[PDB]
Amino acid sequence: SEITLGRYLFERLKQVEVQTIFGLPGDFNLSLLDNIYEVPGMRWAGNANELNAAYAADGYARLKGMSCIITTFGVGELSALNGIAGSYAEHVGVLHVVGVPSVNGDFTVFHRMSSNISETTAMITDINTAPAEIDRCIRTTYVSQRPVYLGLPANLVDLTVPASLLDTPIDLSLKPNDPEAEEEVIENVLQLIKEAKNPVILADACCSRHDAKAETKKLIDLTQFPAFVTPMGKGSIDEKHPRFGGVYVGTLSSPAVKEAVESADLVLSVGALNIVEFHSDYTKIRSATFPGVQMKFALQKLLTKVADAAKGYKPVPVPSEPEHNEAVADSTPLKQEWVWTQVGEFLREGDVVITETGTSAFGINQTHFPNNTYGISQVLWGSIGFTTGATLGAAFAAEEIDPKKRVILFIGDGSLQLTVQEISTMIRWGLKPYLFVLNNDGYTIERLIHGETAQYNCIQNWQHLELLPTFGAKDYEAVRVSTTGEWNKLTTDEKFQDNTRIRLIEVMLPTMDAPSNLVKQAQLTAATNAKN
Amino acid sequence: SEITLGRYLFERLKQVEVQTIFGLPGDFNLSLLDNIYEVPGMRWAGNANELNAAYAADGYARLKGMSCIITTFGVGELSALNGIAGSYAEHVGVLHVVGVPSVLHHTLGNGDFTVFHRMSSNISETTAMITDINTAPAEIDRCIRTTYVSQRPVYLGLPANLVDLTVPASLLDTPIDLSLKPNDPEAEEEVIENVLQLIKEAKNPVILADACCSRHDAKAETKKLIDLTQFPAFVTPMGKGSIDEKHPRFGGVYVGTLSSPAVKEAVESADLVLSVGALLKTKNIVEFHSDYTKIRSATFPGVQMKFALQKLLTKVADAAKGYKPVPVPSEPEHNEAVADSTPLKQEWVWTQVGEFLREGDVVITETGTSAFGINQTHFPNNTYGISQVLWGSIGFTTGATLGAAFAAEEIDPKKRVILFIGDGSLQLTVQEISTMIRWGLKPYLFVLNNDGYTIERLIHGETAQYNCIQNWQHLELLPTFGAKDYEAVRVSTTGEWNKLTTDEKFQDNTRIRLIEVMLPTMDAPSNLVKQAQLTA
Ligand SMILES: Cc1ncc(C[n+]2csc(CCOP(=O)(O)OP(=O)(O)O)c2C)c(N)n1
Ligand SMILES: Cc1ncc(C[n+]2csc(CCOP(=O)(O)OP(=O)(O)O)c2C)c(N)n1
Ligand SMILES: [Mg+2]
Ligand SMILES: [Mg+2]
Repeated sequence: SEITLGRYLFERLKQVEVQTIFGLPGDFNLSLLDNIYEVPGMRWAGNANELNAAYAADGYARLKGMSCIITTFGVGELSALNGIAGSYAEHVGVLHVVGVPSVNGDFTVFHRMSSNISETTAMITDINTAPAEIDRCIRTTYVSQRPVYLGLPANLVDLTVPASLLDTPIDLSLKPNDPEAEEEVIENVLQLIKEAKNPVILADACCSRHDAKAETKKLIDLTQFPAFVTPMGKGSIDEKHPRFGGVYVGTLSSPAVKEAVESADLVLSVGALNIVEFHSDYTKIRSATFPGVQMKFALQKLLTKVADAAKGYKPVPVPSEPEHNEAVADSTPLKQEWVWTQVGEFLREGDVVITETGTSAFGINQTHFPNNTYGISQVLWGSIGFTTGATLGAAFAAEEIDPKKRVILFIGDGSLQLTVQEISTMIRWGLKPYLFVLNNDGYTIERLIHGETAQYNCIQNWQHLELLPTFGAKDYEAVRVSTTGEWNKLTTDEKFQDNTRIRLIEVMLPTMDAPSNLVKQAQLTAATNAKN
Repeated sequence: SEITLGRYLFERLKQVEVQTIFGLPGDFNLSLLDNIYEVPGMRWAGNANELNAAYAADGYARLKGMSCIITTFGVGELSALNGIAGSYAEHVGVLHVVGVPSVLHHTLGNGDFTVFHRMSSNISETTAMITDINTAPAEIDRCIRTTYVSQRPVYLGLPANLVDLTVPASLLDTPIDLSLKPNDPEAEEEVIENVLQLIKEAKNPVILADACCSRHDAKAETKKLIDLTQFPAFVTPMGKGSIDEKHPRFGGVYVGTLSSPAVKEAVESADLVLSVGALLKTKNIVEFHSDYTKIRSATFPGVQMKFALQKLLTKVADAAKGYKPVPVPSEPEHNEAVADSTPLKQEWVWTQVGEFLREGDVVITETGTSAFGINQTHFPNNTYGISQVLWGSIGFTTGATLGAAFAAEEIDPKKRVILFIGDGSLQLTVQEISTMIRWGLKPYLFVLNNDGYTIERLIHGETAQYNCIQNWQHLELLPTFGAKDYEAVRVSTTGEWNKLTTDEKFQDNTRIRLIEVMLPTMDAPSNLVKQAQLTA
């Protein structure tokens, strides 16, 4: 019993819970894409461009575990590179499959360019090794949580392989740690906890996706050591935990936090990216690296002895934050510093919260999350326009995990323009995210760094409210809000709290308005001779 | 008396007739960017994304000789790269300047801060990473010359800590040398002698004007060769506009096996092909390239077409002395009149466009049905075609239109920029309409609404999902992007098309316009349709 190599790839992806395939059709992938619709429960998103398709891929993978984007030779694959690169930077497992031609010259140039931002690459040439090659690409995507480049010649896709190949699972397991090296780490780490009187735990972004979110809460529960998140790790620790201290942003952490960490005699850095760092692939203790000793197992073994070594530690108190705003008049103009606190009131368990590079990125580090809130903020790579695509991907994946689950984007009016057309494919699929667009008449974060009045921080002014209908939506909500009362009236409306249709909320804000600790930040950077 | 290195760059670009700077700000190009407003007659376009900026740089450079796009380290430059690659493939001169960090974010987490430089190196004529103030001016000059003269993208990395260090303003008083080194005499003479020999012995010579005809400054030469020989003269789809189509010896477009039967036969029956501005039946092909000439398998590298043609022209008439001119093919240039209710079909429309165009028009056509349809449209003289046939990146024309319009504005405001784009292609880059609106640019945007990717439907999966698109309201694009002064209309019929395109108000570029051209989903130019049906 015989299937196409095409069908084999999608059946493989299906087995790793990848239901939606991103990308755009072209000459060298059309035959491959047919196979999607021979595997039940699979779909082609039909993206509005390849850059957006890769951002969506990224989004999808963050929620689902990995993703797949298919493009065409040259024109397709090159359009996606900034997306791929961001996935590489932030450790998101995205399989990039390029349909290529049959098997200035140099048909390999694009393959070499993607090698730079890929964990591994394959150019399938051989119908007989192709199944193992696909399998190795998927494993590597999943386990390494980095993009993988798979070139698939258009003449091999509809060549057939034994269906019973699908009956051996792909091995998604980590290879264990060298016990001796691992025992060394544990030994040392345990010594450091025995000495220290005031350790903190720092959760970085890797908690969620590498499943050490569960190990991280147990370390907290067993130590009662205070626990903070980086902007990227925000959501990794449920924020209603007594020992949650808040978001460590370094120089920009609210004062309590800033010193709270800095005052610590031992830092246990988890998912990181007298200090101990647990990374997915290795760990480091003070200066000494320890390659191969993986956080999953390392941390597992640590939990079994952590109580013992922390016997004596007296739980240090932790930063509270002004959970709620004050009442003010209904006519009060919206300000960023009011909005990110108020956004707390609106979030629920199970929400996916996505914040664009800009004010939104800083803003959300001031918002209280309920438990089981999945944060997405691309603080390392920092490519504006990311979040539009990422919203689509996340909304697909959240659809397949749990329909209840709400997708909430905060995007600047600037950032929206780069990737605006991907709203289209949200609509075509009847996805129902909350698109909060921060209209501050341009690039306010840059206005905050250089050229308050420079023309390159000005943007063409769009009619946000008409985006949805223009892109062909027949069942939607678009609304503008400028005041406290307008915000409250919309967001405490129970109708509105139900992810019942795609919504665009245009949030009218001053041009120079910003979260207070971005504000001060540049009050500090513009008065200083510290420079680049 | 000193200027910043940043100012130096924009002053050098002004000297080479680059007035409009493409890109997006960020991170490490901000204080470079300020310098633009310090040079009179310069502007920052303010593109809606880096991909579209690159395509725009491409469009601009095609009209103005060369262009400049500025992006930011990592996020900016990787976004542009598909545009950069098309410019490299189609031999368009874009200088890509990337504001880079001083010599920890938008980083791949790895160590390699040169990684993006290396990726761009594969699609650049040359690169410079600038680190030394002392050679900074000369490096910039070399980058500019290289872009202009090789007509291919150049990568120029500009650390932030150098852009506001000063250099002597007097450096600008030495022009950048943009002339070609004269040919090798020995080589050029062997070329000439040979071409002349072939031309003597040819019974059915033909001239083929490919893509590099206009762009490498050879349109006049090519026309003088037609004039002095009277050989039949055909264009490639890429070359179209290279030869003014009112010339009696103009026989049409050679689209190989998708030609008209007369054109196919007229070209393939030739015993000598004089090909001009190729970027690469019978053996006797002479290729005149920018950089080299090729006669059969024989290559003469560094024998440039500009000068080599100029020499050929001084003897060619003697060689062609005993030529007897063959009558050339022509497409009927007019549709037979029909009822005003006749719904629009591609075959009718590509001929009709013919009745609309006028001298000085820039015609831009997107990959898909338009690129193929445009090949049956008769052009007026001095019509500049843009059709990215080799690289074939859909969406391109949305940026390229912006870029062309800027360049057109700067050359002659009366000049019309006319885009045929598919509904499909428009989605990839729709937003750059915003940038046109911003600058009060006034292209015609013909959007062919055939309800998806028709060229794909024709080749594979007629009704497949991946050939379907979300249906947009094309008439609301303009007001949604903030247009205050514009026109937007839908045409479904011949009468409707005639009504709009013969209208006094329509025929001057007094504002930006969107024409939604409603076409059946499986409708295409007959060449293409006699292909799907034939090679099912
Ligand atoms: C692809 C890309 N281009 C440019 C930048 C540089 N950049 C960083 S923030 C920003 C402006 C964001 O504007 P907006 O989204 O309107 O946010 P605001 O600060 O106004 O809320 C830009 C242009 C980037 N990070 N990525
Ligand atoms: C960047 C890029 N993506 C995808 C492709 C593959 N491709 C070529 S033509 C086409 C569809 C064109 O459809 P449309 O613009 O609506 O033109 P039509 O044929 O319908 O006139 C696609 C997807 C490509 N060449 N470049
Ligand atoms: Mg903004
Ligand atoms: Mg179409």
